[PDB]
Amino acid sequence: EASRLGPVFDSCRANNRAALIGYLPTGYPDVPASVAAMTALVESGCDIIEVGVPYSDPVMDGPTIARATEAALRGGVRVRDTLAAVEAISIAGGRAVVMTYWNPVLRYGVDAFARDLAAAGGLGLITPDLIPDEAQQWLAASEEHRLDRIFLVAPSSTPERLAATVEASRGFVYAASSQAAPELVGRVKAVSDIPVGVGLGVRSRAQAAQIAQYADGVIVGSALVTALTEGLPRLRALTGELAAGVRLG
Amino acid sequence: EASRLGPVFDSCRANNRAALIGYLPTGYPDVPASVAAMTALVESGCDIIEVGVPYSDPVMDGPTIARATEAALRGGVRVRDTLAAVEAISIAGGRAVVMTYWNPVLRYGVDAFARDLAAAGGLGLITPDLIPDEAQQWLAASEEHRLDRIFLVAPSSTPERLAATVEASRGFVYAASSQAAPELVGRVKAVSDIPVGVGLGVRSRAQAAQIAQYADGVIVGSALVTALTEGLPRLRALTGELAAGVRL
Amino acid sequence: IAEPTSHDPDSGGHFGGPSGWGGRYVPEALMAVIEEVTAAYQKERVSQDFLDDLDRLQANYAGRPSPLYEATRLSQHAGSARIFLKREDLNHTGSHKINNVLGQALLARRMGKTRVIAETGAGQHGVATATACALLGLDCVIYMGGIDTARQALNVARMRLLGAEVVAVQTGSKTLKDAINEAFRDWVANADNTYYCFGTAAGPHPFPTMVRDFQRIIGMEARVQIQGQAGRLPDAVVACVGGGSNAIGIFHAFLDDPGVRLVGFEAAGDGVETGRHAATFTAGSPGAFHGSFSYLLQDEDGQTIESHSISAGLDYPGVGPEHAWLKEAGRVDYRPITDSEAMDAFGLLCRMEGIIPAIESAHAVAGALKLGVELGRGAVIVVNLSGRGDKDVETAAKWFGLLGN
Amino acid sequence: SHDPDSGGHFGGPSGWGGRYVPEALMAVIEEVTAAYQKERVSQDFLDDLDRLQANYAGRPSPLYEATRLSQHAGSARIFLKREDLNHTGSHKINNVLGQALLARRMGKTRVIAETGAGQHGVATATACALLGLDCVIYMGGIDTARQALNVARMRLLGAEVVAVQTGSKTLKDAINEAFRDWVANADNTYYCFGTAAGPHPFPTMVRDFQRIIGMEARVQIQGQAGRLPDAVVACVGGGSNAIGIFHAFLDDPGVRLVGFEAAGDGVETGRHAATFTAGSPGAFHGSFSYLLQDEDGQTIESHSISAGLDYPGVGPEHAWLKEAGRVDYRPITDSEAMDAFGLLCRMEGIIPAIESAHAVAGALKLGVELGRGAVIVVNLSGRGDKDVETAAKWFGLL
Repeated sequence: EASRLGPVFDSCRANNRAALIGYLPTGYPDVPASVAAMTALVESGCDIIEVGVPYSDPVMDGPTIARATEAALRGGVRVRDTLAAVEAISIAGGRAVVMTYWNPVLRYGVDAFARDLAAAGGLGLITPDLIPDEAQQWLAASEEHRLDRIFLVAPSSTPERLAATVEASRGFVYAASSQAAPELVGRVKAVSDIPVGVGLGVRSRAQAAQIAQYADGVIVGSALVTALTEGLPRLRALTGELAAGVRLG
Repeated sequence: EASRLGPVFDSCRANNRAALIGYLPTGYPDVPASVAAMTALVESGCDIIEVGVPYSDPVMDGPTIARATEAALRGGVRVRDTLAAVEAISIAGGRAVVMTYWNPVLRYGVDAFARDLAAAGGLGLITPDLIPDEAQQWLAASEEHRLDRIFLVAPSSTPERLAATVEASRGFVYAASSQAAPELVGRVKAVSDIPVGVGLGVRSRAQAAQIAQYADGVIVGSALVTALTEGLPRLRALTGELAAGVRL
Repeated sequence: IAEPTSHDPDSGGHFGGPSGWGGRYVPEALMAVIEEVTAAYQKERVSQDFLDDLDRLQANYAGRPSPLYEATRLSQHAGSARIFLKREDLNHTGSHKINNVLGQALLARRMGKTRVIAETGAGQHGVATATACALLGLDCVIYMGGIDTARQALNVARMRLLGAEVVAVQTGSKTLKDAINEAFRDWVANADNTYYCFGTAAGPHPFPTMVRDFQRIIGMEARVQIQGQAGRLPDAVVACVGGGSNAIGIFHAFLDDPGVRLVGFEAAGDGVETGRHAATFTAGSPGAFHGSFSYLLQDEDGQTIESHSISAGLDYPGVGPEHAWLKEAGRVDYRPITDSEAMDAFGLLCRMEGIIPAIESAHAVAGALKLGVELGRGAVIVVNLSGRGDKDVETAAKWFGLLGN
Repeated sequence: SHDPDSGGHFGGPSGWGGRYVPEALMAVIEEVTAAYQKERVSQDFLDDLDRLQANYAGRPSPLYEATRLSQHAGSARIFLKREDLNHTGSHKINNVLGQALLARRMGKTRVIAETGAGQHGVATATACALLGLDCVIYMGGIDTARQALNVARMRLLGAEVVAVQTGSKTLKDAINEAFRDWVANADNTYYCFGTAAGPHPFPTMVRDFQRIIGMEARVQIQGQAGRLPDAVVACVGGGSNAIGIFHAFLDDPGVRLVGFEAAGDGVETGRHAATFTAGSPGAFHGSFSYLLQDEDGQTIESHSISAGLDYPGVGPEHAWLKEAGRVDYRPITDSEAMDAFGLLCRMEGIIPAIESAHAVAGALKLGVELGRGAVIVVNLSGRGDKDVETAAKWFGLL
């Protein structure tokens, strides 16, 4: 059976481009403004929106996203506001997945969160601190409620672990990172036809274009947050530049 | 063979009184002023003068004397200044003994110090931190240079140690301290006929009279230094009161 | 000798079944280095030459065994029970943490790693790690929150005298949280030459098991000593619980003694009803935190609640997963002790026995006094005295009005 | 054989030691001496002390071969005897446990003691709390005003602390006030003297309580190294830690014994505490020994970056051993001590007392002298937690 995000990538590869995948955290700079920001990403040409659930103890995150998530939490942001942002994105004709650390999902109830994300129009979950080894409950919830499940791979991932991570993913596999990124994408292609999204601190049209030569999706987050902090117009302009970068034809 | 201070205590007990024994430290507030004060003690009626050698670590002394010896050391007082003080007292017709902690004596040389104290007219040594147990060199030099040796006893002294300390003493024994002084004195009395001097921080005429009732010598130190600090004329006056106290 | 594996987790790090407590709730970016360390430790923990090396440093350098001291002058305050103090306060560096960093620094060297990193709150684990690194000639980098570094000038200075670099983290809240974040990032970038010295019996597998293994010695020694002095096994063995290393270390040797009660004492701060506490078991619930599934203090969304205690070392919103298992299994009871109960016990131990304990350790003493009343006259209670209180003299002096204003 | 005569004299007619004290103190000094003579041969006393040493103080302390120092010591083998690991952080615990037990056997309910920067006072307060004795520590006012945390330790332990404003307002005058208190309170008070000096019986008693260091060290070095050491060394203030480690080796004729004393800015500068190197014989605090004194015999002000080695006297048993040719005493400067402090931190992760760092510095020099493979046992008398701030200023880490 087909992934939820499969048709977006099928459609992108038919237009000789990569999908633009845009991250923003719920509640930055507050809940309404973040929703207006995520809506604007859909209007400016983001194929997929990663809706970030701010978390008190993020391990993976650089300063830009960390300062933003801390601000979001100071503002009183709730996990259910992420579900509201997903509804809004779906209403605007966008395609939304949720990116979250695992404890909020555990606290919610894993089956419950998958049910409520699906009901909100969410298409999947990105799990940066959930590896397949701990993902039994999530895989059952993912199958039950038809959600894509995007695990991460890294340059240091062993052959055995790259294979298991790719085999357990649905929709795309997130290749998080000079020549490290194409080599990693190459290693994924050797064992699977699954779409690979690449994150690489993308800040410009030229960087998006480089990544779009070898990857199925170009993931961007920090630079969107930096843009949003300036204002909504700046975010629109950057997204347009990035959308032109993902197109090769 | 009799003691050097022997005839002073004879003369006192013949005149129906205790000896007035006055202490001052050399160099307080400077050397010349200290000597003039000791000279004024002789002129005001002190029977025996105790010339104090200032020492950096005087454990038996209270704060009045300690602060004065501290001041004297800050002013550069030397052990030789004490020997000059003894000489001036002797020429003025007075009776001087030296009170000193033992290390200055060791540094001088025990025999040499005894020699030079004898040559200055000095009649004895009072040794607040020399017990008979360590006094072998002192006993030899004492006999050789004909100086009296005034050891201290205390309320706490055992009968054995009191007897040994009194036995090793010549001239007088210093009983240093409720009813503790007269009992201490009484215990010396029950084993020897050596004169006894009593220090009880005497401040006044009435206090000195109270002590001359049982003791052969009334020792006064702290009050003399406090009087001197006020002025030489206050010292003379106080010394006159204490001399009138011992004749009662 | 390689000690038995009956209480060990599965190969995934799980206690109590293949999806129970512990595990590895970490990013795939950390898994290469986590697996390298895991394979290294599996080899070395059954190597007699590794255990001889560690034993030799434990004996001659650190001063093991630590003695067991019957604090007879506490008895009247513990219902006439008998309180025996396992004296980790006398170890080199002044706590049980030295046991851990000796093991890990030896392991780092066995792995060919030239550099060790770690993080610290008030400074104890930072000083311990820098100590072991100076010993073994390893380059040492300690990450420490900007707010902690400005407040701990002498611990930073200790670390630097020991040859370590101290990196003051000035981003975010400038606390422990931010230092952990920088340490984990350094590890990933420098994995080829760098070993990460975990501070407690928590984190992803293999750290809860490894740290506990290096602390097992406490309980091993104590079980022999108490039978020596009391003539029998104790009625209870107790310890304070932060992440859980000292507690698990003293408990382990008593696990199969079913007559021995095991009690861990956690920081209740101003009181468990006040929301200013670190009473993970008493007020927290199951969740993933810092690499393991265990108990934590968390709000209705799963966000970490900020904890408070008068002691730095117990001021932790989580707990090691092995403790979670032992709680679920009914084997160990976990109980709250307030700032005030701890400080009263600190003061008492000073006056009665002349031992100035760590404020952390004072939570266990306070606990032990209460358990003494429960169990009554003649009951035999072993208490882990996890550290000395030199570091706490200023806090205690302010508490008891000894510094004026 | 190494003991003094009944009056406290070592070496016959040279007369090291003795009792150069006022008669006012002799009743109580004879009382302690009699009690020490009875208890030193009583099996109950020695058992009680051995039990406290093991279970309470953490004895034996280990002997650690500091292999990372070796390259800095001519490739000699430096073994550190780890008194830094005792309860309270130094060798002083050995002395106070013994004296405190004695005080309780004597029926005394109150213990007094003097302290400089606070180490002996903390140790004494510790033993008194353990044993239920009332404790009063005398400390010079210059010291209390800059050791606020050590005062607080003492108070936490239940001791009273008296700031002394008489004389210099430092160690020697706290000592002076403690002797005055003992006189007035001798019926119920025991004076816990803090080093191997003072009138008999203290040099001998303090030494006997510190002998355990050397007895352990002798056994441990033979065990680890296979032979007696080439040298045993220690820092020397009043002399307690040094005499404790040396004693067990006095009759081993191939074992060199070296005591290192504080040279401050240097012996030729006048700012030192080099009692044997620059002092001379004299009576001080009840003992005929070497003393820093001027030419009338007044006590000279001493200086060291280390407050523990800043005592103008030295114990009479060391004066005897110097005269016999058995022990050599050598100066170590502030600079040498601090370089050794840093090196020990960096090389072994051991933060030594600055006192103890004088010994380590001396061992590094002795290693270069004796050569590769020589075995040097060093008494590491204390931990350096108390000295971190001083060391941090020295190295510009603040």
